[PDB]
Amino acid sequence: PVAKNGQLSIKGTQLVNRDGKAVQLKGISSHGLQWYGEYVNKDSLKWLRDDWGITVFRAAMYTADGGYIDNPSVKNKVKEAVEAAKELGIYVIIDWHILNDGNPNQNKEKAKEFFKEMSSLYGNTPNVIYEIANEPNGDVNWKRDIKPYAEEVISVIRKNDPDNIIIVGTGTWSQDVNDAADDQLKDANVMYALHFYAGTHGQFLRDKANYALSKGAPIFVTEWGTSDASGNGGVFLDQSREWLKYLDSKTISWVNWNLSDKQESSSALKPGASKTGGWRLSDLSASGTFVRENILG
Repeated sequence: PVAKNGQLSIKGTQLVNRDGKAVQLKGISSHGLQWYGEYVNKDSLKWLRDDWGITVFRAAMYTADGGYIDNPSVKNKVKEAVEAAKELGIYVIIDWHILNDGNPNQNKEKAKEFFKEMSSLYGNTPNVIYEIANEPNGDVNWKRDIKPYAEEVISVIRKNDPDNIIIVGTGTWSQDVNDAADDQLKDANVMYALHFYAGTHGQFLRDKANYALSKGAPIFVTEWGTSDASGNGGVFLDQSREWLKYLDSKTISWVNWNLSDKQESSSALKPGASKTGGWRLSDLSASGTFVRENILG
């Protein structure tokens, strides 16, 4: 809804629009663009905007696993997704989707080059949200590994884009927002990622988030699923409601994982569902049906 909200900014912990009103963005993430980028096009995004009401779309560009590092032509899919979002007036998250490569320092030079290119192209576009490191994991912690990565990537972005929102992943697959909160970045327009799976993470993770907010650290849910953390194991609707009620209570934006026909509980679509949208309810999974309901409201 950027044609409505325009330039985003941060008031305290609260994401606000260009009028200065609080906004809660809701949407869905691609699966890895090198495998399911076939579902990410102007058509499908327009159908998501119109039929699901998404106000944000996430372009999950894996670095490892046949992603950008081995095949950088996938960056054309991210550009495709950003141009679709500009046409359609929705926010787009450019997600440098580290995972197997758990320390963001591992692909740091390529990250900085990639974000220099994206910020250069899209830096004066209000649609764009940068996610610089999906899920730091392994022996990887905030003060030692992630913050100093973040500073370097943020300096390069800010040369081209002084004001769009940058979201920074946190330790333990973006759970340890408490540690970021203890040693925050100075950037005015920075938020910290939190990720949960309704089948796995309960109150300890909410506690961490409330603690981070209490320190003034903004939180954005760039990825959450209705399944357990493997992305499979069925759909946990009661826990997913509990979690969404918690995010509503703090007005926290969220993006569900994932838009694809991957045969696991967390995929939104059944196999055979159109790459260009127009899905009926009977074309959506249990998870997709629930998610679309909650994006609509």
